[PDB]
Amino acid sequence: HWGYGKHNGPEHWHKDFPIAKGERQSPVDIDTHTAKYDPSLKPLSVSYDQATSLRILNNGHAFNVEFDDSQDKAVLKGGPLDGTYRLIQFHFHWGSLDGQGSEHTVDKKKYAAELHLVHWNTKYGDFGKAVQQPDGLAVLGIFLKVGSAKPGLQKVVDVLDSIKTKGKSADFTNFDPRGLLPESLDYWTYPGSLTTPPLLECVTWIVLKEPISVSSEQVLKFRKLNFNGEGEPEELMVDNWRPAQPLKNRQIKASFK
Ligand SMILES: [Zn+2]
Repeated sequence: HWGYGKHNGPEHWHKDFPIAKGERQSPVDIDTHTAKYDPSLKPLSVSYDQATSLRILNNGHAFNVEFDDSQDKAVLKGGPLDGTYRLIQFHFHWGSLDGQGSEHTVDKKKYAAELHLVHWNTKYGDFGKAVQQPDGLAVLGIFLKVGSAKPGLQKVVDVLDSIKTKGKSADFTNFDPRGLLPESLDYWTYPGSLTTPPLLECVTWIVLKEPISVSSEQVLKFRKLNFNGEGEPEELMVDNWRPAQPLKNRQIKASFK
């Protein structure tokens, strides 16, 4: 019964998931004055031309746009990564107000929302085995600010009414996730965790420096989603973000000077 409410939010998660107080928890604050350029990094390779989206699902915590991950169709490689990571889903975290909603922060700045493109390392055969490994996942994180509309997000926004409540899903084929990326692929990277229970420490984070802009109308439609199931009291799906966690014995590396 974890969530983001008044009595089950992030500060309670440790009771059922003790790794919430672990050594490699996410998100973190990205201090641009201490992150160091790493010349050993590569450019990222984002290969989404063959991506096959399937479905969108309201899981009661966010919504996931799900992909066919049974072949190397949409993969992330390069950067800090060894091997090939397949896109399984993306989702967002967002606020009730434009001044909060992101999970990572940059010099303590909160963005309006954050996009997570979740990928798993093909050497481990399936997602569920990957999350048991320190290098099982690679999550591409992208900040959202409110400004101009993002055209490539509109198809997502216009299906949200069909998945208002927990447990609803809808067909979601032929969505191109390239329409969610900013121009630059400059990034910060560090080792961390899933940001929801079970909070497993299996993630290579790759957080893009350049945010994307979404419109106030787009964000407002996200804020009409519900945490609750149909026929239950309405609880708006807002403020579904975990705050920054202690960096501990980690370094954040930058791909750019
Ligand atoms: Zn996430």
